Amino acid sequence: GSKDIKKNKNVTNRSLKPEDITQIQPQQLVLRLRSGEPQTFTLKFKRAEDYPIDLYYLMDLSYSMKDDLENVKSLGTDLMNEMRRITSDFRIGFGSFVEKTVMPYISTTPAKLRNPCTSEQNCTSPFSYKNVLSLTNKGEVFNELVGKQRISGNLDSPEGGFDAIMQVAVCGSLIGWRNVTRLLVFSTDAGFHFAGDGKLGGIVLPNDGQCHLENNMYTMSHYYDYPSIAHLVQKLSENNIQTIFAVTEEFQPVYKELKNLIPKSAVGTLSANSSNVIQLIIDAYNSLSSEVILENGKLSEGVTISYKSYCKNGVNGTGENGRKCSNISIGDEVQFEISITSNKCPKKDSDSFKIRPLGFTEEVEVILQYI
Amino acid sequence: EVEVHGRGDIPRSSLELFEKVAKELGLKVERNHRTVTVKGVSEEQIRELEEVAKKLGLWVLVR
Amino acid sequence: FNLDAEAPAVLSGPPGSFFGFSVEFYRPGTDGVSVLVGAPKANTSQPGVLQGGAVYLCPWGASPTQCTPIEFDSKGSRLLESSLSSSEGEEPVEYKSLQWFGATVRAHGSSILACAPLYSWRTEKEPLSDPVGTCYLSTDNFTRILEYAPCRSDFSWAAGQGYCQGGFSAEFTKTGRVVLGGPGSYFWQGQILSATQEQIAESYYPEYLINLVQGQLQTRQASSIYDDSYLGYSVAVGEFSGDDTEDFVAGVPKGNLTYGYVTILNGSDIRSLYNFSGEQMASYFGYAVAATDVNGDGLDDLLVGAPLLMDRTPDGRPQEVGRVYVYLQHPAGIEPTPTLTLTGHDEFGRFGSSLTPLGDLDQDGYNDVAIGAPFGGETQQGVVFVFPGGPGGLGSKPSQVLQPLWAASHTPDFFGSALRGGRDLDGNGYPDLIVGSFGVDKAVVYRGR
Ligand SMILES: *[C@@H]1O[C@H](CO)[C@@H](O[C@@H]2O[C@H](CO)[C@@H](O[C@@H]3O[C@H](CO)[C@@H](O[C@@H]4O[C@H](CO)[C@@H](O)[C@H](O)[C@H]4NC(C)=O)[C@H](O[C@H]4O[C@H](CO)[C@@H](O)[C@H](O)[C@@H]4O)[C@@H]3O)[C@H](O)[C@H]2NC(C)=O)[C@H](O)[C@H]1NC(C)=O
Ligand SMILES: *[C@@H]1O[C@H](CO)[C@@H](O[C@@H]2O[C@H](CO)[C@@H](O)[C@H](O)[C@H]2NC(C)=O)[C@H](O)[C@H]1NC(C)=O
Ligand SMILES: *[C@@H]1O[C@H](CO)[C@@H](O[C@@H]2O[C@H](CO)[C@@H](O)[C@H](O)[C@H]2NC(C)=O)[C@H](O)[C@H]1NC(C)=O
Ligand SMILES: *[C@@H]1O[C@H](CO)[C@@H](O[C@@H]2O[C@H](CO)[C@@H](O)[C@H](O)[C@H]2NC(C)=O)[C@H](O)[C@H]1NC(C)=O
Ligand SMILES: *[C@@H]1O[C@H](CO[C@@H]2O[C@@H](C)[C@@H](O)[C@@H](O)[C@@H]2O)[C@@H](O)[C@H](O)[C@H]1NC(C)=O
Ligand SMILES: *[C@@H]1O[C@H](CO)[C@@H](O)[C@H](O)[C@H]1NC(C)=O
Ligand SMILES: *[C@@H]1O[C@H](CO)[C@@H](O)[C@H](O)[C@H]1NC(C)=O
Ligand SMILES: *[C@@H]1O[C@H](CO)[C@@H](O)[C@H](O)[C@H]1NC(C)=O
Ligand SMILES: *[C@@H]1O[C@H](CO)[C@@H](O)[C@H](O)[C@H]1NC(C)=O
Ligand SMILES: *[C@@H]1O[C@H](CO)[C@@H](O)[C@H](O)[C@H]1NC(C)=O
Ligand SMILES: [Ca+2]
Ligand SMILES: [Ca+2]
Ligand SMILES: [Ca+2]
Ligand SMILES: [Mn+2]
Repeated sequence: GSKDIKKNKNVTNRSLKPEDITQIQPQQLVLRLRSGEPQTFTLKFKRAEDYPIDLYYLMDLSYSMKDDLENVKSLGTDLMNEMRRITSDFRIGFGSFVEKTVMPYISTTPAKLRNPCTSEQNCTSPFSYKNVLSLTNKGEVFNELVGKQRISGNLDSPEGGFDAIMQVAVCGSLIGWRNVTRLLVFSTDAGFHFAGDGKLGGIVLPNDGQCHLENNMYTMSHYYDYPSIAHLVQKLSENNIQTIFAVTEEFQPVYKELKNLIPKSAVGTLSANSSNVIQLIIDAYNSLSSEVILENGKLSEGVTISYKSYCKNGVNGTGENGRKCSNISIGDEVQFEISITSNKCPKKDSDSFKIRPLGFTEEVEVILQYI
Repeated sequence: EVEVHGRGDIPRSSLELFEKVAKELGLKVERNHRTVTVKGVSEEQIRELEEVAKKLGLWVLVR
Repeated sequence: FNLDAEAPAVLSGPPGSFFGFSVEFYRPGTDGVSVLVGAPKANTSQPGVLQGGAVYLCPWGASPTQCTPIEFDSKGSRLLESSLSSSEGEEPVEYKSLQWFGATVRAHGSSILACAPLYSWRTEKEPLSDPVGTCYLSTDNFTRILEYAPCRSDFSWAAGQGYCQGGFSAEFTKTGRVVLGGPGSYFWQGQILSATQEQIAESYYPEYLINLVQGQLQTRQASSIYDDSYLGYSVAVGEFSGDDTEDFVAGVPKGNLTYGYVTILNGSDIRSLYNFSGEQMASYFGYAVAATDVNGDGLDDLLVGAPLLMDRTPDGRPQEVGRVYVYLQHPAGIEPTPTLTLTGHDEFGRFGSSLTPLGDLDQDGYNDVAIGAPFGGETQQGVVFVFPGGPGGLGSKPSQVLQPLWAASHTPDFFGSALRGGRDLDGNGYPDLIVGSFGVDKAVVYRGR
């Protein structure tokens, strides 16, 4: 076979616009496979100096987390002040979730339907998911809105926040997502509801993964079942959303395993009444942005791919880790060795697939030409 | 005696306050995972503990 | 292969009634053989009840196969005596509307058992909405209909059996004993709960809403660390201890920090005998369970299903394909690790959602098994697989695949969500199979050849 690089726009050098910043050296190339003989090429990755950020804070407002909501009224400005050191562009948003509004999960008596908690506490009626504030670059509005939020109450310890994650990920323009680093913070202190638990409430339709927000409120919470982790992983990967789990110490292992399952996400240890959320977020972002994961899209049948990693400090990994290069710092070049194998001659004369680092819109186009 | 549960969707903070009030009340507290049971509680003690648990939103019992 | 997929019989119920959510055989191998179909959301002619649920009787043999509803109960929600005595007038104790009655239909001989998992009833002491389980037990061809609501007891709240939701899964042992599973008992810890028909009938006394059955067997409450385990999500019966009494098999999908496990409870007691932990977290290990002899050794073998298990294709992209685990029994005892695993081949197919023994469908001396994929197929309509038995257990390749004949629609068909088999309708010695398609309110019957 052979190969030829078409565009190969030079990656941005050491110190503009999120779309004008390049982080993959080769862009488009053609591989002329020769059946058994495979073809290989190399692509350079270089972390950008400063890249915009979009953070969406999704918090649990059950009766538990009552104290946490009292120590978040200053997060809007504090996080922005502590984040300017990292990027010159930043936007923040807020959102809350409690539970599906059906019988087995929430008491249906009117007295408990208006005030789910005890008479001493003045709670609000339960809701599935509310988009308090779309992404914005002003922290004063964040503080003002989050200050007046009211806690809610429920019945069962686990909370139905997975559907909230789905609505956040798929709604797009309503949430104001941009084509920059998308961060999602998921704050809770209890387990989670996934597909199959809606059968106890008479809900059997699987989640369809669509934006069902009317007046910043998630309707249809009674119609569709909770989303399975596979669906959440698929949608998060498709939307390039990186998740941070800020959960208490009691439920640490569950979310550790969850983050093991989900790609490009981190788990923190929220403490006290959300005292150290800012440092947790910064640490999680630093940990996430210092790794690169390469993935391909729907490789054609009869074609198999292989990844090789040329990391920093002389460590050269292979195997399934060939697509993973950890410990990359700011402006630290990294190279990958990619080889494509084609063990047949598919009728498709030329089928192309894209290799894309997780969490970035930058793509390298690979065009195959069998024979 | 009194055995509050607080095992539903109840804040963790409002579960060691009951333990603190019981211990500072001179009684004996048998701590457990999201469950507290006391011993040597008198009628006035049991009534006060039940009232406090009800105000806190816990699920008070008696043994 | 064997099942006459060329032209099966189709039974259709009222639109939007979830007809076919549960299926069962009635009086097989005898005159009056019929098929029972549940319609959890079917409008009934009860006083002041909306979508109270129903169970249909479909006689077999008649060319039209007309289905008619059984009148298990025609009394609207009861009223609190104090309400009409005091200045209240009307204040129903029970909430029978939208009770999802008929979501579980099981029969054994002349007895039938229809349960309403979402039955809720205001407590007579203080206002509440506890959704306990209530079941009806027809006896002697509808001669005497009893009511079994064991979780409707003194302990009335989520902290007790108030949210038991009993009848979520039911079963009949070979001796007629009734087995129930309440997923929502003791803060969703779960609870297995059984009693023989003689005990139920002897203690029946409908005046008191809170009725206690003598000699009843039930699992005790456990520490708080076991909350939200959902024990009893699905139940099955088989001989696993060497005794003469069938032993209980129960699913705990969300136990062990959401990994899930299955437990086998001894007969004549309720003690636990074996545990079978799950493989992957959130793989909903315990959606369905079954116990049948799949290697002709004379000893029952356990089967489990994890519809949500996530597997990654060789390319690398993860995909949601269900899984089924098979444990073979030996004279010494069952092993803790699976002897074989079956995996789906379609994304979001929920493979292993439902399982059911088919008996010696091929008459080759080895029992067969049917596994359903509600959202499988090439158009997400649902598929059912048949896996032959053999000396080494289940075969890794399905012998037959069943799909709906009607064209796809905008709503999911849920074909294969509910399955039943192991009994002969036409009486020709070849077992049969009933498949639920409640997405379109239809049930199909398949017969050997
Ligand atoms: C299969 O897998 C399941 C799920 O993991 C296992 O189920 C668990 O098994 C444990 C085995 O010990 C059980 O622990 C025991 O639970 C009983 C019943 O709760 C305790 O005895 C009673 O506990 C209640 C709890 O409030 C008390 O109120 C009673 O006073 C206790 N006594 C009586 C007579 O009822 C047991 O107490 C022992 O352990 C404690 C631990 O600190 C110790 O302090 C005691 O001195 C005593 O030695 C014990 O805790 C789990 O309860 C049980 N969980 C569930 C949900 O069923 C199952 O065993 C596995 N089986 C197999 C074969 O693998
Ligand atoms: C978390 O919240 C608690 C309670 O608000 C704080 O402790 C004090 O508790 C008293 C009542 O018991 C309140 O009146 C005070 O306002 C609380 N202090 C503050 C600063 O709000 C506790 O300090 C907070 N932080 C923790 C526990 O780390
Ligand atoms: C059972 O009947 C009720 C009412 O007859 C149906 O609920 C709706 O009721 C309104 C009037 O209150 C009608 O205008 C609607 O047409 C009814 N819905 C439908 C779908 O017809 C309820 O839907 C019926 N249930 C079933 C399963 O058909
Ligand atoms: C299942 O429970 C039965 C009921 O107790 C067990 O049978 C008992 O076995 C002990 C063992 O010596 C005898 O002392 C009892 O008299 C038996 N009782 C009955 C009613 O049979 C049986 O052993 C248990 N199964 C297993 C595997 O242990
Ligand atoms: C069993 O019952 C079938 C249906 O009739 C049922 O029983 C009668 C007494 C009424 O209660 C009716 O509402 C029920 O649906 C009969 O068709 C069948 O013949 C009966 N079996 C025998 C052996 O008689
Ligand atoms: C709870 O607080 C809100 C906020 O003003 C108030 O409108 C409401 O009346 C309070 N609840 C009750 C029961 O008064
Ligand atoms: C972001 O990139 C996608 C990639 O196709 C493109 O469709 C979209 O217009 C870009 N802009 C925004 C705001 O999403
Ligand atoms: C890793 O690759 C670099 C670049 O090709 C090379 O200089 C170095 O010797 C290699 N080391 C190992 C351990 O593979
Ligand atoms: C990352 O690299 C630095 C130096 O380049 C080294 O000190 C550190 O131990 C590395 N961390 C890991 C996890 O390899
Ligand atoms: C819970 O699951 C883990 C992982 O599958 C397993 O190692 C552990 O043994 C399970 N729990 C028990 C009590 O076996
Ligand atoms: Ca066997
Ligand atoms: Ca066979
Ligand atoms: Ca037949
Ligand atoms: Mn909570």
